[PDB]
Amino acid sequence: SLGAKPFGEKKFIEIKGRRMAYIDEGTGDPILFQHGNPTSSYLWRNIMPHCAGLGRLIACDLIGMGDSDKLDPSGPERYTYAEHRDYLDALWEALDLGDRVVLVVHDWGSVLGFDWARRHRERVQGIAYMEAVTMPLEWADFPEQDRDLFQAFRSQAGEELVLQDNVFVEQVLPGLILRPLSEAEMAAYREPFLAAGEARRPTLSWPRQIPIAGTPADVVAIARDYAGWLSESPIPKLFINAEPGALTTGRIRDFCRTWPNQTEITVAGAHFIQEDSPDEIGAAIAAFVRRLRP
Ligand SMILES: [Ca+2]
Ligand SMILES: [Cl-]
Ligand SMILES: [Cl-]
Repeated sequence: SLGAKPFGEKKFIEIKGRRMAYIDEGTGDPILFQHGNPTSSYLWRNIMPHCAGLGRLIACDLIGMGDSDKLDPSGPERYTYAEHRDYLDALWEALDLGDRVVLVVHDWGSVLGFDWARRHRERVQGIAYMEAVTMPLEWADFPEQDRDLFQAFRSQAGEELVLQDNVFVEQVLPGLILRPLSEAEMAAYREPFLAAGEARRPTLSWPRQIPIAGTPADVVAIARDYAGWLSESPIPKLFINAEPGALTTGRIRDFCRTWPNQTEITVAGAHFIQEDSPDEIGAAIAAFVRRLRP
């Protein structure tokens, strides 16, 4: 069902001298849910219950997000993809995930997750993905309505929009969900970002890291790498397509639809489709996992 209640209890672990928060419920092989910008583990709260008893249900808060510590000192050079990956790699190592992991990814969680999967292919039992960066992007991949704003994030105007005015949390997020969010839902999304300034840095550093039109070169290469790999990997995949969708449409959906050993369903949603179709998404992931774990 829907609802504003978080799933399970937030746990904390020290990683590289910082505290990171995560959900870890149940026993067995992990089903690892990874949020992106500007969300947290909370994004998965109505989806994870569908996987009850099918494995160890894990959802991590990226550094500087959710209940994870902020980086100190924060600035325009902090919260790059490389920095997030260092923290997330270390967190996933510390969680003792074993060698039959199911990944469930979205947004930046998909860049992180696809990259991790490429680097740890022997430990990956299945990949479920939605509204994901399937390959390096181009401006024409962005819906016409969102293109200008993301361009503005990647300019000097970004600090005012995001650090001062919290545009990613307050405008982009609700603007890419079809149903109206409740007071409690927006309160949960707002919470890590209540204060103006550096507290909000992760939500600006992220759009500045998106691999678009060849920049930044490091993230482009990482996505080119996992794009080639995923297009050839026989690892079972679940592609949750969205209507109207937002990111994973047109060219980049044409591309991910070439990936082998892949099941597809379509659900209602724009970008943050977890808020529109959590039961359809959860049911599909649960069925995928059941087939992977007979
Ligand atoms: Ca909306
Ligand atoms: Cl095992
Ligand atoms: Cl972003």
